[PDB]
Amino acid sequence: GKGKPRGLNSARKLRVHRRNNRWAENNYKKRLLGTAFKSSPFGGSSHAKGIVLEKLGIESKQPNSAIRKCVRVQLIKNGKKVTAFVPNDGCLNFVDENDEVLLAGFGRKGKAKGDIPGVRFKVVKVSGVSLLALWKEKKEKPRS
Amino acid sequence: VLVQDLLHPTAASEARKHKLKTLVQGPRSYFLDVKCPGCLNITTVFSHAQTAVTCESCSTILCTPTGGKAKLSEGTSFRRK
Amino acid sequence: STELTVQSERAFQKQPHIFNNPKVKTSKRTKRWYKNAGLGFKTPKTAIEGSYIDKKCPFTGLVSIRGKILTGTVVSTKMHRTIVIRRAYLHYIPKYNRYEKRHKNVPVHVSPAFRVQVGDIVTVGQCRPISKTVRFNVVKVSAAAGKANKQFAKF
Amino acid sequence: TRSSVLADALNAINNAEKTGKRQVLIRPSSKVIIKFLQVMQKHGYIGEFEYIDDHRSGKIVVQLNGRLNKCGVISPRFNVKIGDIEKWTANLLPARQFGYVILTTSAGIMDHEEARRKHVSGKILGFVY
Amino acid sequence: MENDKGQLVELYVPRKCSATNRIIKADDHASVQINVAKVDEEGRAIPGEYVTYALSGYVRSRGESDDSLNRLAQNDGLLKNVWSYSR
Amino acid sequence: GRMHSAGKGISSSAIPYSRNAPAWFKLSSESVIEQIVKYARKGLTPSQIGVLLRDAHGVTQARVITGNKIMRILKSNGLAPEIPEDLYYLIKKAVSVRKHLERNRKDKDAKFRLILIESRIHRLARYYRTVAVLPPNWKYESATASALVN
RNA sequence: GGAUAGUGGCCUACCAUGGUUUCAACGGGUAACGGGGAAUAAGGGUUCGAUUCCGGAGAGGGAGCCUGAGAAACGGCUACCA
RNA sequence: GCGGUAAUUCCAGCUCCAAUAGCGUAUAUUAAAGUUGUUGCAGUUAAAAAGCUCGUAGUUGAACUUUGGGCCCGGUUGGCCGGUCGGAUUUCCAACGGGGCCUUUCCUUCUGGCUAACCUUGAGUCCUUGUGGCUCUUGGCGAACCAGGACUUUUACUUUGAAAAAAUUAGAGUGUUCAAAGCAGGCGUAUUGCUCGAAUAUAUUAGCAUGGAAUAAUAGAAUAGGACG
RNA sequence: AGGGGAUCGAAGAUGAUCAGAUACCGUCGUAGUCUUAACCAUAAACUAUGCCGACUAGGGAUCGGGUGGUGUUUUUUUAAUGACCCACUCGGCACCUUACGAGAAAUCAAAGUCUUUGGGUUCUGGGGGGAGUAUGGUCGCAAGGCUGAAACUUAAAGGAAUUG
Ligand SMILES: [Mg+2]
Ligand SMILES: [Mg+2]
Ligand SMILES: [Mg+2]
Ligand SMILES: [Mg+2]
Ligand SMILES: [Mg+2]
Ligand SMILES: [Mg+2]
Ligand SMILES: [Mg+2]
Ligand SMILES: [Mg+2]
Ligand SMILES: [Mg+2]
Ligand SMILES: [Mg+2]
Ligand SMILES: [Mg+2]
Ligand SMILES: [Mg+2]
Ligand SMILES: [Mg+2]
Ligand SMILES: [Mg+2]
Ligand SMILES: [Mg+2]
Ligand SMILES: [Mg+2]
Ligand SMILES: [Mg+2]
Ligand SMILES: [Mg+2]
Ligand SMILES: [Mg+2]
Ligand SMILES: [Mg+2]
Ligand SMILES: [Mg+2]
Ligand SMILES: [Mg+2]
Ligand SMILES: [Mg+2]
Ligand SMILES: [Mg+2]
Ligand SMILES: [Mg+2]
Ligand SMILES: [Mg+2]
Ligand SMILES: [Mg+2]
Ligand SMILES: [Mg+2]
Ligand SMILES: [Mg+2]
Ligand SMILES: [Mg+2]
Ligand SMILES: [Mg+2]
Ligand SMILES: [Mg+2]
Ligand SMILES: [Mg+2]
Ligand SMILES: [Mg+2]
Ligand SMILES: [Mg+2]
Ligand SMILES: [Mg+2]
Ligand SMILES: [Mg+2]
Ligand SMILES: [Mg+2]
Ligand SMILES: [Mg+2]
Ligand SMILES: [Mg+2]
Ligand SMILES: [Mg+2]
Ligand SMILES: [Zn+2]
Repeated sequence: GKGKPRGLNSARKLRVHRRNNRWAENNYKKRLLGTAFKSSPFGGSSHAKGIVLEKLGIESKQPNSAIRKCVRVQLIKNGKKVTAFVPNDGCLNFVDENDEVLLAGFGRKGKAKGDIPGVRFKVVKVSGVSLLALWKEKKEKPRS
Repeated sequence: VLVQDLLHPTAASEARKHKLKTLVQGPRSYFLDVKCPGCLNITTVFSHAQTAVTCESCSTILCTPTGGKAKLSEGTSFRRK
Repeated sequence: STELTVQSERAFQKQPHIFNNPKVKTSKRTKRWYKNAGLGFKTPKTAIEGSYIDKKCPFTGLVSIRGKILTGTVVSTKMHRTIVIRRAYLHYIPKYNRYEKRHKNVPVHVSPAFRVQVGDIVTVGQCRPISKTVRFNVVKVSAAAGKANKQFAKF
Repeated sequence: TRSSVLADALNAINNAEKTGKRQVLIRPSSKVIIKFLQVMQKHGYIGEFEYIDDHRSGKIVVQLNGRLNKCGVISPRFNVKIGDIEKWTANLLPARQFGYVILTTSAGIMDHEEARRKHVSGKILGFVY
Repeated sequence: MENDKGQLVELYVPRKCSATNRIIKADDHASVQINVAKVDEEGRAIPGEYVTYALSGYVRSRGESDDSLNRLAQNDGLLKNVWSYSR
Repeated sequence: GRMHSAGKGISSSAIPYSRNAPAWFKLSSESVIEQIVKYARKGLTPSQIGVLLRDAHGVTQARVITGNKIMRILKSNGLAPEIPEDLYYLIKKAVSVRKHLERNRKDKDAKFRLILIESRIHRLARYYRTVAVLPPNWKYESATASALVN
């Protein structure tokens, strides 16, 4: 039968083996170690608001050749520092260090996105006015 | 092959198989009545003795054990029953 | 248990309110009391014959048997007038559609009417809280000795 | 060591028809094997069989024709509450019309459809198609 | 392969190898069908009158094609003692 | 099979289908029962008695002519040994192996085979202990086994 | 025996040495109140339930207690800590 | 994967697609995933058989112990008929089930209460040449369970049933104008009421109750310290 | 820790080669190689393939045991033997051909009798790095053994086969 005890009273052995082998499951492992709470700049949440320290010209990976505009952010709830991307041509003129940006996941389950090395977060708002809106013309950035 | 009688196997291909692979298993040894004319009486001996059978009254010999069927000793008659 | 000299305590042992007038010269010397537990459990003769004084006895004492009646095999007889039984049972895991051996030990008072030893299947009956842990009382023995008389010396 | 005497009987019969044969000697002929063999011949998946009597567990000779695709055994004789027999037949029978799952109930060893008629259940033994 | 009101549905009732009584499918281009003549009084094989046996591809591959015919033609008439039910 | 090795030999007695007489076999159940106890009185093992009655006598197998097994015949007639003979010969060999090992502490092979012999010894004893033929505390001890056999 | 509305190592005195555990005791973790239930639709499952109903626990943290049928109550009191 | 000068991916115009009072993104989780595999995985070389053997816990474990034959009772579908003013039951027939019997056959067991059923029969007979048919007391059925005494090898499984909150789910009825819902409502003499409802199912482990006696355990009579009276 | 220390020879020293040459080749030669008493417990410790049981296919070799003989040879006087020959049957180590069958293939009488998915049972694996690393436990005189993570990083790594 190759392994698995087929006996009618072998349930304990069958449960415990499953329990044991779930740990090789990458997601089951993180979910029980609470990795999102322990590791992971965001406290396990969807977004996290922080504060801009400096504006960085992260140079793209190969075979691309560019300078990807990013901001080092010190998350409010954490103090953890995180370098995050500012998408959408322009938009590095909106940020202006010491400002209050709202970070969000990049959409790769951790795992920095593209040619951008070690950037697992992107900006969604600045000064509470929705980066997208500033880009088009819909809203204007607040007083200071 | 592919069609045959597993209930009535020929007496030869049956006789040649192992004692356990016959249709119903049975021994292939036998017993025999051995006697040297020095005595009047006979002694029934097993075909594979393992014990050097000695006769009734005298400290004589009858046969020596082997790997198989006992080597019956010097001139003596026998019959399978 | 209790074995030999029932009057072995600091307080005099006696059945409650079972008075014996000394002025009236009697032959039994101690008016004794017993009840039939019920459910067809034979109140064994040793309880009527004997002169123990256990007040937690279901046949001579002031407890009653009501509710669950369970059976189980005896696994320790190291406590005085009380034992512990192992009740076994298979528990069903649906996801695998199979079972696993589980067990629970039940501490149970045992009247000196019965003489028990480890291995005996015994029938117990639930009564009021007797001790911190005992909630059952031994009421009928289903084994005898687990083939002990058939374990003698050479033939 | 030999664990399910029924399993060996059924595998020999399957390896027989697969190999194109018409008969097989099976060993060692428990009751349940006969009670299993008998259910197959009731629905014509084998012909007649003969119990040959050594003074041992026994031997059987089965004469099978060509109608049998696969007769199988269920290794743990699982319990089947009457609201689960359809769940079994569905999993391991080629269609609803034909084929039989044979189980073991208090009312005797019997294919599922008969076991539906008498309205009793128990443990599952195997299947025939 | 009938239907509700008895009408025969589902075309093509296939053949069957008389040695294994299993189905001779369409693409079984390894199978065979053997026509045996019907001789009459003093020779004279009747043309157009056959005693046919069909054998699967699986039997002829395994070599049993010969031995299986001896059994099939004997008890159907055209063999005198050649085949044996015992071994 | 071969619980303590890898060999797979199939080598047994082919017991005859005829459960009753040889029918050319003479003298009675009296005759051979008396003959069994005779050798048991010499001290022969029930196996030796069965072999000595197979060859020199006409006793094809003592269960047929007499409805009782040889070991049960000795039992009834008060010849039953203290321990079963297989457990005897196991213990007997174990002692001999150990006597060899105490003399050659360099023989790794014998130390191995001792474990194999003793493991059968303890497993056999557990069976006999479960079926009441040994008191429910019987144990094989090295320091006491050589007293048990010789 | 005392105490309780009452059973009970609940407490005390005396005596005994017991009680649980690889069929996982004991200990650790829980970003754990339990349940009816929720999400996902071949089936078997997987994941979730602070939250409309039921049960429990609490009233800044502990402890204590008055009244009373019922509270160890906090929109009652007393004490300490914050 | 595009962008280093004709960019089918960037920034726009144009045009076009998709969903549409909605549409994107982030995070989680479920499906896809037979990539956690009881159903249902893989391990020669892709990730994976402990160097080897013993071995306790655990899981697992050969075959065999009332089978086969006979009679009876009455059920539910389905047929060939319809007797009747859509549905009806007899006789004829299969078919599949349930109960109880006799075959050497515990049904725990005695002591009465009871009797429903006949070996009964006491008369005959409505009436088709009569075992088609039941009302019917005077010898003669135990088990159909009361209740009192005396006792009982143990279990697993399966059947049915009780005990069981509502909302939720599945689901019936009902035209909230539809629908999500709701548990309403529908009829008249709409001038002094008539009236259908507010179902059913699942409720699974355990516990209780009951039928079954295959499968799988357990216990018994071997120094006879056995079994009936 | 003793004894042994012929031989070959981690180390080291040399001669050469080389741009270099701490190496390959040559010389010398320490420890070692051998043994007793104790440790150590690892190997591509390999068949890179768990064990017990069943079934499924043809072929000729050989190993051990056994059975059959108006077989050959050893001649003594015919045997008995011993060796050899032929047929069989168990249990060995293997090989040959097939493939019904299986596999991604290479190939495999098991790696077959699996979506027609259940004989019993043990063990391990769940993309690649990180890493058999960190940490704790434990064994060891040491060297090290066993147990053994994560963060982060990454779109491949890998297998067999085909053409170049
Ligand atoms: Mg791992
Ligand atoms: Mg920086
Ligand atoms: Mg005590
Ligand atoms: Mg073993
Ligand atoms: Mg090997
Ligand atoms: Mg074998
Ligand atoms: Mg042997
Ligand atoms: Mg006390
Ligand atoms: Mg102590
Ligand atoms: Mg555990
Ligand atoms: Mg909490
Ligand atoms: Mg929860
Ligand atoms: Mg999943
Ligand atoms: Mg809740
Ligand atoms: Mg909370
Ligand atoms: Mg409160
Ligand atoms: Mg607050
Ligand atoms: Mg308070
Ligand atoms: Mg308030
Ligand atoms: Mg309040
Ligand atoms: Mg231009
Ligand atoms: Mg251009
Ligand atoms: Mg362009
Ligand atoms: Mg959408
Ligand atoms: Mg299943
Ligand atoms: Mg896989
Ligand atoms: Mg490799
Ligand atoms: Mg590998
Ligand atoms: Mg290995
Ligand atoms: Mg180990
Ligand atoms: Mg069995
Ligand atoms: Mg139910
Ligand atoms: Mg040297
Ligand atoms: Mg050097
Ligand atoms: Mg140099
Ligand atoms: Mg160097
Ligand atoms: Mg290793
Ligand atoms: Mg190798
Ligand atoms: Mg072969
Ligand atoms: Mg090929
Ligand atoms: Mg790339
Ligand atoms: Zn003689």
